[PDB]
Amino acid sequence: PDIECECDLLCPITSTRIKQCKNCRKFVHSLCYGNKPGPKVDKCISCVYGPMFDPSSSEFKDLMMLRKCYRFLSRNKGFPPSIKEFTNSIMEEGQVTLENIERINFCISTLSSDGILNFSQCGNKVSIDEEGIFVPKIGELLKGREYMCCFIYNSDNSHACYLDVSPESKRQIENWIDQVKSIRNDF
Ligand SMILES: [Zn+2]
Ligand SMILES: [Zn+2]
Repeated sequence: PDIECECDLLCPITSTRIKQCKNCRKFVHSLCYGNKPGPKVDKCISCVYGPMFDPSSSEFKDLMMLRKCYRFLSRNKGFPPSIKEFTNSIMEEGQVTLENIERINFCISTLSSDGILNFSQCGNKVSIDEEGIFVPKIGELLKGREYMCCFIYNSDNSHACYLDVSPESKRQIENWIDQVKSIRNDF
């Protein structure tokens, strides 16, 4: 199938299912659609927003990566054995660029700030094979070291933009994007 998920990235077939929009019949990633069970989404993000939607923006790409990262971690019941193993689960190795390395590091840092990922010195043990991730208390996860990482599904500091399962309205989607703009501002 031709995948037309709004993230506009390949996703490894072992990391996600494919779902179909009932309204426009296109295929999307289950990771980007809340891991919602089953084969369908009643209306995809584009169909809910309507034709004026612009998925090309940096902030919308940040949003979809956050959603994808959270839902992969939820499906995996925690963090993979290393940063690069996580990266190569979220994306196809061959498609990885500096822009999306930065974006994935932003997602990891954000989920750590939000209390979804909780890193500590030595959950799952995680090898740091990429520099540039900052987390509370520890600060920078040092390349070449290992840390323990505890994943929890929700926290009082989480953001709804990655916890919400499905798109429900144009205003909801706009608020998702506003949330990520705010996170970047504070980042
Ligand atoms: Zn996607
Ligand atoms: Zn659709």
